[PDB]
Amino acid sequence: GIDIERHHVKKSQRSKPASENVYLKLLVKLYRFLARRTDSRFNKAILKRLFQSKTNRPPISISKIAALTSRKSASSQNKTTVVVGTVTDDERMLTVPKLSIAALRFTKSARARILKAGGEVLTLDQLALRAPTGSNTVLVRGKKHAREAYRHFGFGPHKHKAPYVRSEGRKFERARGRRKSRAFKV
Amino acid sequence: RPTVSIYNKDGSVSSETLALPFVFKAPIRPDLVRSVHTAVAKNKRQPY
Amino acid sequence: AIHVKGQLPNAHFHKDWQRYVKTWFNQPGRKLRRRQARQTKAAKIAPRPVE
Amino acid sequence: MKFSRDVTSSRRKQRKAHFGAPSSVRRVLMSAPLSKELREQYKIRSLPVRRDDQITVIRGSNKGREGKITSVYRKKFLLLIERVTREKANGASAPVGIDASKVVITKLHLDKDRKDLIVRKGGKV
Amino acid sequence: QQDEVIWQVVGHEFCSYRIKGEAQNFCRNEYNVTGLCNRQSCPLANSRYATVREDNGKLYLYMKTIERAHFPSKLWQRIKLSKNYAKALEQIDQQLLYWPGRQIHRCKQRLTRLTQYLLKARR
Amino acid sequence: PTHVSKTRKLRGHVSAGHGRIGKHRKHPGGRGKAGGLQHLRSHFDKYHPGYFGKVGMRRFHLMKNPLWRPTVNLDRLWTLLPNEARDKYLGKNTEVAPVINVLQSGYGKVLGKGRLPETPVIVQTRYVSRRAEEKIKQAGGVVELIA
Amino acid sequence: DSVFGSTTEVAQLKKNYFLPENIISNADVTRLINSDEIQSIVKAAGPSRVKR
Amino acid sequence: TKTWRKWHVKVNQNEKRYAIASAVAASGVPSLLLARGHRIEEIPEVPLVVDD
RNA sequence: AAAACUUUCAGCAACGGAUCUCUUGGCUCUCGCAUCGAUGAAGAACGCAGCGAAAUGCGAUACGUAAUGUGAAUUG
RNA sequence: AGAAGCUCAGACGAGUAGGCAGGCGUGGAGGUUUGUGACGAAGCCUUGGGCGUGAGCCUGGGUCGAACAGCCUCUAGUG
RNA sequence: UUUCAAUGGCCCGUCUUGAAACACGGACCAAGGAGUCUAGCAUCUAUGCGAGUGUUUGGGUGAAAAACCCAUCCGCGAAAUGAAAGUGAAUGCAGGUGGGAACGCCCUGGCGUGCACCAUCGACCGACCCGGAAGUUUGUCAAUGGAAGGGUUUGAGU
RNA sequence: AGCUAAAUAUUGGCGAGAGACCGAUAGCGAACAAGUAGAGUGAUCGAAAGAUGAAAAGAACUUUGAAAAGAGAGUUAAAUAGUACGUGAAAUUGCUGAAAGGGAAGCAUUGGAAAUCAGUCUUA
Repeated sequence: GIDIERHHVKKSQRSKPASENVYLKLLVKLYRFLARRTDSRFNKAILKRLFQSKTNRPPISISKIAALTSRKSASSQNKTTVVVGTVTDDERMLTVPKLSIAALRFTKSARARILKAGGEVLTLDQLALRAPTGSNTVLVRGKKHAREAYRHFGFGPHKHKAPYVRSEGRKFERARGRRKSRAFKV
Repeated sequence: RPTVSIYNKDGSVSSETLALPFVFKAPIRPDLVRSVHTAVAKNKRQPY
Repeated sequence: AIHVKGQLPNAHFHKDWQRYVKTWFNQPGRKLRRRQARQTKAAKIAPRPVE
Repeated sequence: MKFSRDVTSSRRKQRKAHFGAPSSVRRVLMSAPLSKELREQYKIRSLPVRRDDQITVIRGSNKGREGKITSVYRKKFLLLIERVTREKANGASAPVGIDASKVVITKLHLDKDRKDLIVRKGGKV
Repeated sequence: QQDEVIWQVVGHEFCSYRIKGEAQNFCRNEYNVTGLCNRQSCPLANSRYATVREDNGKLYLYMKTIERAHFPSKLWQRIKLSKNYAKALEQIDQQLLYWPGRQIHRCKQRLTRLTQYLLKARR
Repeated sequence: PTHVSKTRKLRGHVSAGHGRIGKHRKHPGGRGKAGGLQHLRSHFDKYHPGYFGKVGMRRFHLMKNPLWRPTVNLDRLWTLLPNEARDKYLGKNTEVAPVINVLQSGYGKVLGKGRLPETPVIVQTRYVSRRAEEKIKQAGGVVELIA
Repeated sequence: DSVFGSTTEVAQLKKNYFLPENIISNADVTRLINSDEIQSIVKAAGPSRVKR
Repeated sequence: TKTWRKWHVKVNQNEKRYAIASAVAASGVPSLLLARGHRIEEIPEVPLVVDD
């Protein structure tokens, strides 16, 4: 026998989407070829993010794309923005700048606002033709840890995390262990 | 967008034609139809 | 017992509830019955408005 | 397909109705077609069978046999036809029952009630 | 829509020309050349393709186009051969030289075996 | 579906996934939340602090209807208007300023989170926070309090 | 057209309903891959089935 | 077995409309029809539109 | 160390009634309806057929009478 | 080149309680197969033959007498 | 397939530190026979929309318990915080620092740029501990009011 | 002090329609002569049990026996459907054939012996 620490250490990766979307399978086929046949580390990233699940691909918004593309020091203003995921709308921004965004999905409000403001909406396959190697592209992500679950993950003594309460209120987990007047505060 | 011919009672082609509706450009999703059909076909079951 | 993540359970199911369960399989049958009565009333009271 | 809500499409209920039908219903259940001559003469597609009718066997082992209806055995849904017998082992003769739909009527037993039946069912006598 | 999505929908799993077994599936497509389920060989899934079948001692060859794909009745064209097996092989690669040549070997095999089918029928 | 369940994969394994030593018994720990101060105290005081005891004063016949006061922020005030109104009034100097009645939109207070464009606008509202009204005033608008 | 609408205008018979938009614009990956844009930049085509 | 099992399952209306639109689009594609099983090898045109 | 006996296998015959197919039955849901009794109800007893013990029907007018409909049976 | 495919290379292989994955078999439902069948369906017996690591499947012979199955999916009183 | 020879091979299931056990259950065979359903909750996955979302309580419609369509509510989310009265989230490019995905540039590295994420320093909102400026009217001296500023404490916040 | 329809409920009764239900150890306890037969003083308890065939054509006749039956014959598409009736499994049993057996048997590996069988070739 052999003295081996760990046996058949499977990697924590996904080799294909769990989605059955035929169009997503087509995009996977195109970007699998692009990643395999080019040295574009961008294409490898897009292939990885196509495999990812919904919770690992959070939404991004028009305003957040505008904020990330209009920084002072950065000159990434005209570069095409790339999101592997949806691009939701932000109605809090009354005037939308001109943006060229390529993403899996656009909400109807976001797509209408972009095209009205003068920009353009692309799909991942269309960006595979404009910038096949991902040159002059700003690859961005949504705030993954903005889900409700991460309010609760890591709950414990003195962790300042949200509890699982059936009803937020005064008679609902506020007395013993939540204030120094009732025994102790945790 | 392309057009489609209208066929008479005898199967001949009429002069008039109709533009192809946009619904025939919509995405074709076998998985979505399967999941929706799976659910909808359950909506006429009788209890036992 | 209680050892899993999530809310503390609150299921008010300590009475004999299975005797008083109410199903809604007559929901379309009730809907059709109301319309026929509604159409009967409209035909009975015509020409004056139904409501 | 049926569209009436008062008619049963259940195989169970239809079979119970057929086999629990009283004598007055088995009278209409046991109907036989008319021959070409009677059909073109009376304008009637088919009529219920009756005793003393002159009919011809159409199907079965006794195909082509001729005889009068000696007795409509309603409770067993069988027609007993004269000269249509079978020889038992001991030599006795047992009449053989023939289904009503497997015969054809070639001469009716015209009564006034039968004449009224013919003229009522869109026919001519 | 497009040829790729057509294959993704049909082909792969469910088709009226699919015959699955233990772990292998046959393509009974009357337009397939090799009888294998593939993008290369399913004219339902892909654009213009060829195929051949037999009738009463002679053979006929099916062909396709692109612009007429919306007219099922006149989409597909038939050409008929009743002369010889060698001539039939000549006709096939002649009608595929100006065409994607990947199907010449598979087609000529189909012609030559169907002719052997005819000879064995006679014997 | 039962044909993709785990009871279909334990057919043949004796204990059915529950062990041979400890076994699957009815209620080895009690029924429900019973024991949260004696033997479930480790779970309760670690994952549900505050569960036991009283806090605060006790109110009889509480009705949420007279306490109904949903809130809106400043940056959502312009979104409360129709698009035609926005295109008519944003960025263009007009002698008449738009009226945004937040009560119709279903709010009982205007809060001060966010910024406003440089166009005067009338805000008709039941309540308003201190700096929300200050921002509106400095933006050229006014707050008219309704009943 | 009135029953289903288009992908940019409301269907008349389904209030506030727009036809769905696809996550891929061109669904013909073979021609998309074999187009000049992709084949003019991909590195040299490595060998197929390899000798042992 | 009890009658208060869940016999009917709820589906979002928008997803139902998505599935209707997909099913109508598929009906316009001749290749899917032949796969589905319909003998349309000599149908004059797909989609087949006939006079009023 | 032959037969018998014991065991295994096969054919055939038993014992037994599993399997398969069926189903005038049950179960469940839905729809429509409101109608017991001192003018003697529900239930019980005992009787009634050419040949009957049960089931079904009936009450000394007793497997029923009157009346209406159908139109030639019943049947061992 | 059923790209869910093909191809090259290296390392490794114990397992109770337990976990997970992919498959096998049973009853019913939608679709499908120009599907099987009184010229013998299903079931049953078999010192016959073949396939799979296995769950299991196929087939010859006999018996029998009216129905039954493959593939894609749905479901459960499923071993 | 049967049988012989040589070699090996204890009776399974079970609780148990340990069962071939002089521990339990089991004579045999056929059919039946044990993680189901529902109200919830939590992670993970898939789908549709997305600052929204949810047709199905009802209405319309359909000759038909299906499907299809629709009004006004409402549930959850878009704001927290306090026991409450109540107040209620931009000094800044919605902020600095470190690591960073992807891209650009330069001659393996270097420079610029920094998504997501965590370490971290500050700002804002509320509670708490101070602090009492306007204003309000009503007692002006007072009553009411609570801005500036101070904590480096607190929240399931921005 | 009092009356009052509709919208509401409906494991009973009466009458209809169905069903992703059960398919004779299942589904009601009861598919059948079932709340029956049977048990208990009583209150009560409570089964088992469906299928010849298209049609009884339910086996005339002869022969052996006291008889039940048997053997012939006859009926049938079929008695390998004869009422002890569709199909007719396993436990268990008798007969026949084959082989083994000195105080267990069964099992695994490897080959001999006997029995049995297919591929393969034959052709191109």
